[PDB]
Amino acid sequence: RWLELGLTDEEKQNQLEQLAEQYDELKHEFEKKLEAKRRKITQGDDLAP
Amino acid sequence: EYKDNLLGEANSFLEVLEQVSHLAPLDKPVLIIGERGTGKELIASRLHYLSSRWQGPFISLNCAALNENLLDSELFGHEAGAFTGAQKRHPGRFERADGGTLFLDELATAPMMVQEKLLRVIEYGELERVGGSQPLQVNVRLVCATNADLPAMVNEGTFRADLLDRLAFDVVQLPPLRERESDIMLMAEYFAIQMCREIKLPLFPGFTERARETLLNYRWPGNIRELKNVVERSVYRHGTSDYPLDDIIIDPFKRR
Amino acid sequence: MAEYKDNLLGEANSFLEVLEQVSHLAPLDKPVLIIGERGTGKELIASRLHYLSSRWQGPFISLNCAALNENLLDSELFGHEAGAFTGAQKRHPGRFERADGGTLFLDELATAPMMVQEKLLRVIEYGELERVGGSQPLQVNVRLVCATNADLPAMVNEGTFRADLLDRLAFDVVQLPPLRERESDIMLMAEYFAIQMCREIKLPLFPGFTERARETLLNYRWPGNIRELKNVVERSVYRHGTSDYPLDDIIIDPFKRRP
Amino acid sequence: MKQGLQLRLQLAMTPQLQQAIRLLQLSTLELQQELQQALESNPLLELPVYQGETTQTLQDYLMWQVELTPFTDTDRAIATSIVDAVDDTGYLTIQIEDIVDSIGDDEIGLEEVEAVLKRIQRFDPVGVAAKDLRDCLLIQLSQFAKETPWLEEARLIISDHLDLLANHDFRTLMRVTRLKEEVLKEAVNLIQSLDPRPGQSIQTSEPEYVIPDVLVRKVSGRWTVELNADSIPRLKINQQYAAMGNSARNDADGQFIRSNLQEARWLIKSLESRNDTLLRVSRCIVEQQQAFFEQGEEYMKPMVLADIAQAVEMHESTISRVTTQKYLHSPRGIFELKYFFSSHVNTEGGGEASSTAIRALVKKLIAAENPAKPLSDSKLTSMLSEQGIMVARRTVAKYRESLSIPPSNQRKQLV
Ligand SMILES: Nc1ncnc2c1ncn2[C@@H]1O[C@H](COP(=O)(O)OP(=O)(O)O)[C@@H](O)[C@H]1O
Ligand SMILES: Nc1ncnc2c1ncn2[C@@H]1O[C@H](COP(=O)(O)OP(=O)(O)O)[C@@H](O)[C@H]1O
Ligand SMILES: [Mg+2]
Ligand SMILES: [Mg+2]
Ligand SMILES: [Mg+2]
Repeated sequence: RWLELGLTDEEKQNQLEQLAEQYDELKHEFEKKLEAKRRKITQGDDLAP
Repeated sequence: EYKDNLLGEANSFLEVLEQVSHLAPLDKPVLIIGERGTGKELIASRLHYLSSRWQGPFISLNCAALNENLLDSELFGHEAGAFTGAQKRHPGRFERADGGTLFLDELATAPMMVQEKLLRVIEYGELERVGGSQPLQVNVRLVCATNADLPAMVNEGTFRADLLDRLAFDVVQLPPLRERESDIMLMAEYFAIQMCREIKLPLFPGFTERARETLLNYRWPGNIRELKNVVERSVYRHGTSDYPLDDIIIDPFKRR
Repeated sequence: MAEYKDNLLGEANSFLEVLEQVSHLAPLDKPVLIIGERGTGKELIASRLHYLSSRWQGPFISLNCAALNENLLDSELFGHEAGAFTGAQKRHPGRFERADGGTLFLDELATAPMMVQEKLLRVIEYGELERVGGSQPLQVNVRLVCATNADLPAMVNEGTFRADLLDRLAFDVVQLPPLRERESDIMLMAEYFAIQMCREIKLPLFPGFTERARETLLNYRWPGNIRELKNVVERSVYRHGTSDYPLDDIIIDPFKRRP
Repeated sequence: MKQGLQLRLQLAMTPQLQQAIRLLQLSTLELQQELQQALESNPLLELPVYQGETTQTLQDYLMWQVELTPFTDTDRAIATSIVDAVDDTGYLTIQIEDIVDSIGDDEIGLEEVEAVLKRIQRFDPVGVAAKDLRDCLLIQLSQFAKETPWLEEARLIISDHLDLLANHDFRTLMRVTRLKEEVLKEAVNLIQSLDPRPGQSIQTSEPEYVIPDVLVRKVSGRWTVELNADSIPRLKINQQYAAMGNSARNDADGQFIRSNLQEARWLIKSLESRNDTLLRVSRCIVEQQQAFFEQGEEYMKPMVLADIAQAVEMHESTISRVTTQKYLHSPRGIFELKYFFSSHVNTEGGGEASSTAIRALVKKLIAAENPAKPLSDSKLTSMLSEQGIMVARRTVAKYRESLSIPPSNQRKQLV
């Protein structure tokens, strides 16, 4: 968003920082669930000896 | 790189260093006419990190403290179970030599026999003290260093002609302690900073120019870390480098 | 029976004739004792004889006397077959025993054990040797090889060598043309060493040297006969380190204070 | 000072623990065999049919056809004798001459034997009783119609040109057989699908045979290794005889029974301690396996008897006897203890260790080189240079023979 162009630059700056934060937060959380699932994909089964 | 540490602003320190650099690819003996508490070891390092085989072994074993006549025979080798009470030669020095050079400190005391045994090494270098084992050579170079007076040894005959000669291929006079005076101010501050940092002393006291003058007055022939030693003394004299530096300690024997 | 001349260089003095007499000796296997400057033609002479030793002659058993510590120098001397001397195990055969037929590469080290001296006297006794606990004598064989660097007759008058040290020693003597004496292949072996030196330096071209250097070379004593000069030569090579760049001086006495 | 050896620092040995180590180095199958043959005298040392279905086994399947085939008594005897010495692959074990000798009839001749074999040569399947298989593939192709192309080229090659294909010498094969370029390979391929060891085809079924002795299940990293409980031997002290000894009027005889029982108790406890020492050693080995087996044999450090015995107080002979003929089933599966150790090397991986599955997968990649030809030892050396670990062509030939790979100029094949 123009990297907080400064429309209010005060809470809009603050809100924008918070929002980008949450955005990356979601990106990471999504990738994390993705990685756990993908691990489960090739997680592998226990056959008899 | 020896951290480039021990800076000698005496451009002769540099000149020595340049000789060293020329010597660096070079693989032949060298004497370093060192000084009492000077630090030929550190410079020999600075060389070794730059050695033509800088990747090569770099061991520091001097026979100055050769309290055992047999510590020698060891250093020359041992048969596996030679004499007995033992398994094999503890050959570490002989190890460093192959794929390495030779470095020693204060070669004065050597049993003359020990010395010329070293002679039978340098020209050819058999597997030695090996209790009859067949010979073997260590791809060994060399470097020499001392504060002794070589003419004094020559009068003493301390180095044999074969010895003094084939032993020696270069001569590295450490500048006298006071020789490298601008270097003294240099590496002096070098230590000053190094200390103020590593001590984590919250502030650096700096230096009193009067203390600097008094320090320069120290002939301080010993300065190897004897510089650093008197430095630690002075640091304690300050005790804490928070205040600006004036408390300089040289002679610590003094009570009160 | 081959050349193996190796870096036997600079014999333009009668050291050539010295070599000739050496050759005259070379067939005979009897005791060898020589004389001359340490680190200077000397052990090169040793190589010379080692060539004089038939290639098929055997192990050039090198004898370096400045070693041997004190005692079980005795072990490898007489031998050590028993227990409690050399890790026991097999009869440890001494370097003396190591040579069977080999070179008695006796080095004139002037160490204290005339004790040793008498031992070697028995080493040179009847062609025989007997170990530590060495339950039997064993009639041994080896080529015999000594040399010198100092006044053996004086030390005899000085009593310093066992009289028999020399008495058994030296079927004849073999000295060296001193650096103050030999003085002939000066430029010659000078250039030979220089060639080797530049080649190792991989110096692009032979610097050349001014005649002032050779004038000094005549002027120089060269107390160490062969190497001290040779070291000097390589030292000139280094202190210059330039290709085709004609020399005008040499490096020998770094003890000379710098200017 | 004056060094050497000097006096300082006996009794009677017995083979007790020595026989015990003889047992341990011996495999637990026969080790339990002795354990039974031991505990027998030590008195204090402790439907019928189901499915019941028969099968053919091929040779009797051949006999089934022979029964329906018209045959005489001598013909039946020769055919049955031919059937008797028959291999799994379906090739004839004995030559025609050995069969003639076995018939033991002067009327029986090599020609009659050959006629009987040929009438039975291709009944079921084609290429039965191959008799130094070569004409067997010939009869198999003859069974195929001539309408298949390149049958002539394949036939001429199989006639007397087996050697040219033996070395994969395609150039010499073309120079000899005058076989067509890029077309003789077609005859070669038609020959390649010729049901070799066709009798081996019938044989397909087996049961399971590997004994899990220890079990490491990779329990939450650093596997929880555990031995097999039932496989671990154990005796029961004769508590009846323990109570049948003291009260024995011969309190001497009964108390001596008690003493022998106590000694055997010592023996059994020592065996259990041997098991437990092997077990703690297995704990160290499993600590190793949590990386090695988990990284597989490719990333496995070569270990030595010295190395392991150092981690324990067990003697090097103690361990060296302890693991001999030992195998454990792991997450990977049943793996032999003798397999655990490996020789180290001068590779520039910064260290010394063993090739193993690295050598195996190296053979894999050398094969994975263009199927035109096998990769030479220089290919292995370059592969190791890529691996950054030093390997040599003599070393490469060594590791390849360890992986038992085909030779560089022997495995070249038409792509
Ligand atoms: N250039 C230098 N840089 C750092 N330390 C030095 C230097 N020269 C000497 N020293 C110090 O002197 C102490 C002893 O040094 P030195 O006298 O060189 O060893 P030696 O006693 O073998 O000559 C060493 O621990 C080293 O820290
Ligand atoms: N032709 C030569 N040119 C240059 N140097 C030589 C020559 N011959 C011998 N030297 C040098 O003389 C040194 C001592 O040799 P030598 O006197 O044989 O030793 P030793 O004391 O064992 O007899 C050697 O290190 C060698 O470098
Ligand atoms: Mg020192
Ligand atoms: Mg010598
Ligand atoms: Mg006598």
